[PDB]
Amino acid sequence: IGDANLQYSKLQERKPEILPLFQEAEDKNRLLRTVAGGGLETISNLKAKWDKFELMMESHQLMIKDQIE
Amino acid sequence: KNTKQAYV
Amino acid sequence: RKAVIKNADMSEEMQQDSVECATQALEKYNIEKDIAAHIKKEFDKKYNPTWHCIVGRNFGSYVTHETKHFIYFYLGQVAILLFKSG
Amino acid sequence: RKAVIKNADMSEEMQQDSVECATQALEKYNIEKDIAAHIKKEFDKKYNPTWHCIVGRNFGSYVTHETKHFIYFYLGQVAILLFKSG
Amino acid sequence: ETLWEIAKAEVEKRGINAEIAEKFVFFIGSKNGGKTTIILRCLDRDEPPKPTLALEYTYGRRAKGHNTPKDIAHFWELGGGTSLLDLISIPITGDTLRTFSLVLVLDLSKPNDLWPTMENLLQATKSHVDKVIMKLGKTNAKAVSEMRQKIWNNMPKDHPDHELIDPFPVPLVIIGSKYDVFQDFESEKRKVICKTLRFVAHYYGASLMFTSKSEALLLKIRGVINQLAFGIDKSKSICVDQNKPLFITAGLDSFGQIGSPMELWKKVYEKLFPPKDPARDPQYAENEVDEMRIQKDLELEQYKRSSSKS
Repeated sequence: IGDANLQYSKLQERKPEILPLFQEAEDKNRLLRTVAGGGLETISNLKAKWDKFELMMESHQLMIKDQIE
Repeated sequence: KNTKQAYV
Repeated sequence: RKAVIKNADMSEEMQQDSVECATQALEKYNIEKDIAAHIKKEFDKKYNPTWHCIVGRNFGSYVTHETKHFIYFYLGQVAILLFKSG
Repeated sequence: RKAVIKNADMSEEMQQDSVECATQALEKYNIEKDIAAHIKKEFDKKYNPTWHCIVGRNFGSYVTHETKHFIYFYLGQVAILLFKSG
Repeated sequence: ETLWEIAKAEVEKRGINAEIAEKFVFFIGSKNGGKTTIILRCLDRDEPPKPTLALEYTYGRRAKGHNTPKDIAHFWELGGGTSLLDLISIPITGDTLRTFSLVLVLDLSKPNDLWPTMENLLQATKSHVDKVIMKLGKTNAKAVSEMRQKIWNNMPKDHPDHELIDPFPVPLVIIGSKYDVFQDFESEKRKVICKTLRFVAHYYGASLMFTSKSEALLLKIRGVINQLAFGIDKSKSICVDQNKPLFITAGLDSFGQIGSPMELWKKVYEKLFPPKDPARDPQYAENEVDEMRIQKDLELEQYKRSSSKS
């Protein structure tokens, strides 16, 4: 896997553009919550999953930058 | 160890 | 009072014990620190240390827990956070 | 957000960091979940894991901490519990 | 031409088993037996229980997780020996027997007064469901054969099917109520009561469960008979030995084990407990009673003349 360091850098460069989707979803959520009567079960579940994935993803990258070498 | 982060 | 579970990463048996233990603690004690202490001690005995418990009407927490040892639930208006760590 | 330390088993340098860190968290974040998260993360980075933080206006707790890594203090009317365990 | 035949064929072919055709359940019990509390909690409601029942209707809704199909369950209940056939016969029709099941709840408060109560209620309901299978003149009785052959071969899973000790062609699950009082009976009575509950379970082929907080089987098994609303059978072990909790998986409750027919019934029956003015005439009024008499008759006679076929 002596090529995978390239994918590592790409992910670091990509996430600054993808990650704001979470806040954008919340900013719009402000309205959906009211008009949908709180019927946001799908949004809540996805947010919880993201929390997990985001924390794990950062953890891996913090290790990889040193272990990959 | 297999631990997880969470909040309430 | 009425038990409402919001979050759990925990076996069904431990979840039920969490509610039962908190229910007894809430019936027996008035002071939050003593309610929490009752709940924690019961888990350390049956499911081994190290458990932690916070009981209250107004708080947020950010904690790290052992897999399969986390629950967050209410008894009426009182929130209980019960988990293992260490 | 005046700081008053009630109890600690912690070095003076970590005590000061806890107050300043919690103070920054409280200035920046409105919701306890986010305040606690800020505080916890800063300690994991600087003082190694595993830290836990509880922030709130109404709670009791019974917890187990590592020696020399415990503080309990207020910022105004909000209590912050900050300790290492695991 | 063929366009409508195809359109018809598909809407007819499909549509029986969004969600599949829902079932409904009737709750046999006594008056103020605590059954309402259990039902309202099972439906995840916060409503205070009503003591009385006059063919009450309620429903609930569940989801699945990939979507909300709106899984609706209908419920009927009646307690005590009140207007039994007049009300029980109304929501139960042979055409929908396939989707109809029974649950029996036992108030542990007065086992003595309960046994003649539940017996009469069970007889009334059993008789009705037994008849409707062909009372309607259901010439296409294949469904009738399927219903009886399935039900009467589900309990004797391993035990030889020697006889149908009491032909009961509808599912049943039996649960108690307010067991908090059960511990306060004499030990001898608790044993005979337990035998009685287990006995009835055998005749009807109905599983038995305790009532508590950690005992999640109560909600589940109700869901099971209620069209798997809260899971599947989840067969557990019988508790004939402990006799502290009560639980029976239908099919393992052989008389030789739970009692250890008539003879076993006689034993527990006799041992536990054998001793099992609107007229307003002395009153006078002239204008009040005359006008009420006249109005009473005129309205009732008009309603009779309406000649409703109901």
